[PDB]
Amino acid sequence: VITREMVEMLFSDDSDLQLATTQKFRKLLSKEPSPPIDEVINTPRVVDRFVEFLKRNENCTLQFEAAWALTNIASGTSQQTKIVIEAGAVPIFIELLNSDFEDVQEQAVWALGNIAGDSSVCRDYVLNCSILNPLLTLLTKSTRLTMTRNAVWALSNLCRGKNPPPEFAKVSPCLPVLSRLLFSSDSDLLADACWALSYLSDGPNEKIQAVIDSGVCRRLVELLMHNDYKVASPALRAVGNIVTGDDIQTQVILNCSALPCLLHLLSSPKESIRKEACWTISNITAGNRAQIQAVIDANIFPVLIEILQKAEFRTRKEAAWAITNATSGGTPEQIRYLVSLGCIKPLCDLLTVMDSKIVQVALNGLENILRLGEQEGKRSGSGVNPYCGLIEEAYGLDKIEFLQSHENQEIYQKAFDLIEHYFG
Repeated sequence: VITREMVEMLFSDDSDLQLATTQKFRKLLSKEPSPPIDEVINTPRVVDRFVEFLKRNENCTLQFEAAWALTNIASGTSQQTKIVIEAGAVPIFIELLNSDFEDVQEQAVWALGNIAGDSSVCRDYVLNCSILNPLLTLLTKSTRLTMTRNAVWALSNLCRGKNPPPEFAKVSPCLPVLSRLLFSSDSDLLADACWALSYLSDGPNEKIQAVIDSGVCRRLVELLMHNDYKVASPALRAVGNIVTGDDIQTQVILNCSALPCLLHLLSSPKESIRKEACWTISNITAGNRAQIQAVIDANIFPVLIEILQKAEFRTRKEAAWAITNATSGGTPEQIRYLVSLGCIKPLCDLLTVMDSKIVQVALNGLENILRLGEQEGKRSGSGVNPYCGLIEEAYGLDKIEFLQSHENQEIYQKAFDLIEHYFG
């Protein structure tokens, strides 16, 4: 507990007792798992007193201890970080980034990171205090690995968030620094940078173009094969987000030789990586016919069909999305190739699952295949849809019929349309 002597000494006038009491507060606040944050911040003027000590540029130890206590306070709930923010500490921490004491600089970086990572509200508060430029200047002139780690972590926190997202113009001046950071060897640095890039690349294609222009694609594709999962996972997220852009932006990643790496990742021992790789490939196959041809020539679709009929439902949903996108924008010959691999049966087997989204994707895929079957039957003049009999051999016709009683309107309206147009 905080003693009445502690409070009296914190507000004393002798720097010695001030430092001793601030150190006592910091040590109590650094206690886990239940720090006494509420008791401290509920003591009136104590947080204000720490923020006042932050301005004691003559005492390096008092500055450092007060900054550390405020960091511990900011490591709690949002309402406990609000007290640090409302005391006016963010502008002081951003000016302490240029302190002559390296300890104070690192502690201020850690505090601003904690504050920025509490919520999107605190993130935008810190950004609107003009932190990016001082932070980027400190990150380029750092002589401590731990300080660079903390600074990159705080930068990532400044870039994270989608509800709401940060104003891109306030976080995009950092994309040059992250591109250079991707060339380091520290796994923590690479991981935080990849997370920042994954969030900066999640959005409209203009943000993706900004990320591409920084020249990060080759390095991210290389990091896809990183041994440390904490680095490969965010890198795969970033690549998958990038391949959601137009066909040129996706072609950049494809030219970074990403399809072979994605193929290897499809055989990962972790279902999360397999799901994310399937999702990336589905974004790719949603592109033009050249990128679908690239996925074909990469020998990826056989593995996707295996996944479609053996993996977990979360991964099979993405594999089905990949196959269906391929059938949607592919040529008759490419879809003939997909059918020759035996995709109709694993797609029909998914019409009986509880996830209505998987059912809808499978239905759309079968619909595309049947549409091209009808077109080819027209060209032949025989009226023979060659792929109708294949859906019959899969015992999928009665599955489509059963889907007319589904609760989802999209599914049961799509099930009636198929039976009416193709199965007459």
